[PDB]
Amino acid sequence: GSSGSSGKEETEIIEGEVVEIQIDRPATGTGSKVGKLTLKTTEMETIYDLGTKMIESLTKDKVQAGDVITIDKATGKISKLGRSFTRARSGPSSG
Repeated sequence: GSSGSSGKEETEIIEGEVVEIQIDRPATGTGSKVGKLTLKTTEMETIYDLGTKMIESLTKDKVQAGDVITIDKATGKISKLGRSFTRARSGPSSG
């Protein structure tokens, strides 16, 4: 049919370099396990709110800083990939 064009400039997935992983305890607050994850993507870091299912993923694989993990906003699940190739500016090339 006619409907349809070259677009789809919207993805429900984000992959970054696990910068920091904060975990709030039930000691005080509401109850539902809540945490804060930080990933450096696009020469910029963005904080992500972790619910109760997002944490279980960081635990099963004990995801820590330095590693590279993804985030599925569609289902709200996280997966581990390992490492990645980030392009950084240096200047003087030696090779």
